[PDB]
Amino acid sequence: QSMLWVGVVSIFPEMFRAISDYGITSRAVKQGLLTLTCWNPRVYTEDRHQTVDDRPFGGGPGMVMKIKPLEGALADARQAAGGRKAKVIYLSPQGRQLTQAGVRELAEEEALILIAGRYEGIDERFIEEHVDEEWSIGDYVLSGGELPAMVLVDAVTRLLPGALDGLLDCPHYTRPEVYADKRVPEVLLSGNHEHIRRWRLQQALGRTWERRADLLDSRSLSGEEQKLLAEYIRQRD
Amino acid sequence: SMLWVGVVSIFPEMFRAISDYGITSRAVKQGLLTLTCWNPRVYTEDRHQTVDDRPFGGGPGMVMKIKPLEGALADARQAAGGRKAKVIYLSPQGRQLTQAGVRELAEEEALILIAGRYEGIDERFIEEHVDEEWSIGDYVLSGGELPAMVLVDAVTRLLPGALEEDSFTDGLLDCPHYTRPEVYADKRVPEVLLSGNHEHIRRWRLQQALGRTWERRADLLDSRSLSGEEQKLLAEYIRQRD
Ligand SMILES: NC1CCN(Cc2ccc(CNC(=O)c3csc4nc[nH]c(=O)c34)cc2)CC1
Ligand SMILES: C[S@@+](CC[C@H](N)C(=O)[O-])C[C@H]1O[C@@H](n2cnc3c(N)ncnc32)[C@H](O)[C@@H]1O
Repeated sequence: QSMLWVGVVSIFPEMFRAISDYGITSRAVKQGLLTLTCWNPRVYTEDRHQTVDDRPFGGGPGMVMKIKPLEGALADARQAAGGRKAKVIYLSPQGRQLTQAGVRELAEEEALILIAGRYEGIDERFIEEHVDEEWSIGDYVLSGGELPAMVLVDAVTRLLPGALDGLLDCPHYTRPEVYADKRVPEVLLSGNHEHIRRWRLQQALGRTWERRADLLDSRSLSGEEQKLLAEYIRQRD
Repeated sequence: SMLWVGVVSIFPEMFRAISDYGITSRAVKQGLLTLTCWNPRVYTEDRHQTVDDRPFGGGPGMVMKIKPLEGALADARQAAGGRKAKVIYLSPQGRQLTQAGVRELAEEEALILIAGRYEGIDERFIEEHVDEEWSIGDYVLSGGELPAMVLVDAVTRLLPGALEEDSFTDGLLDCPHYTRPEVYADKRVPEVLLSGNHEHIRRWRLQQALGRTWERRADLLDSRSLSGEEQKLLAEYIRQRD
């Protein structure tokens, strides 16, 4: 069957058409590399207008997603995963910050159940009991976990065999050779494979040093890379 | 509308994820947000051209051409009218998005977002037209559509009438939340939330926020220092945690 099974618990399963119908995620679903399923907590409640949230204990603004509707959707999702070891992830701004290293780790799992919260969040007792890991996509607050869950699925899907450094990328250029007073660097126009590979690596090193030096501190630079970086720095105005 | 957003993307219909659901949908209905899309594929030189061409100097993948991006941008700039529109390219090379950045972006009257695919756009388009480059985090995605939506959602939350004290607001993670029932499967709601006054609840919530930030995101504490009262609440959380 599929290389990676993903079950999403969300009150907006339709939002997930952004990944089921587009790009590498759509391709992986078609190619059978990825199985994507949704589980609306709104169908694991017992009322006419379908409610998932209740007021927070201790007062304050907003509402909190109840334990029962989430436990419903989770149990159903766990059953459909079958004999796969499924890691339960809650998407949250309190979680561990997602990075490419984390993406690689998540890509090694055979099944993921992603919980997309809404409102002020979900009842802490649901988290303590059922959530294996909490993950954040960045230091900003969103209205729900759906876009984060999709960002996670997209990043992980890229790493699946058949779907498709610690440095920023080099600039890219395409047709035409000259466009409104701006011209393409000559090394890409007629240079050799080593001339282009050295220029691209130097531009990548240079751009990382300018904008994301923290990425260089973590990284291990070779003698050749130290020379290309030094050169980029002393040759710019 | 309070905020006008134009998105430049080869997949405008992916944006139904924000135009039809959640707070972004409500803001579009309430007229607080205007959301429009601009497909570069309809701005090619001729209908037989793709948006992308092969990269100069070889290597894997394709690169989005300047000409379609420029047509989509000029058209979006015209529809923005008399609004000062900030041009944003969503990119993993950009400035990392944070709640502080979202607040700054929320003060703009118009935004024009540029979303490219996995192989990137021509540097000359960026140099010439892009006002700001923003990344949503240190991970690699297949395109800028999900990042552009993450940005619109974060900014929309700050619009008056769309929904002030949550995670990264004051440099702290949030406290845990609890709802009905009082006891669920051998687990009970903290007593202070059932029987405490407003000051008891405030100190407990602040203490939980400080302890959770100290446990998971101590970097946030380094930036945002701690007052005397907060140091005492945190010292107490640490010694009583287990
Ligand atoms: N063959 C090369 C491999 C690296 N590529 C760099 C690159 C360019 C664009 C993307 C697509 N990502 C985004 O558009 C994006 C936009 S915002 C964002 N934030 C975090 N991560 C992201 O990937 C993004 C991914 C990688 C260029 C082609
Ligand atoms: C308004 S937020 C709740 C934020 C609140 N400060 C809390 O206690 O987590 C609603 C939901 O969106 C998701 N979410 C918000 N920002 C996120 C982020 N940066 N990363 C991951 N998920 C996020 C979570 O699933 C969260 O339950």
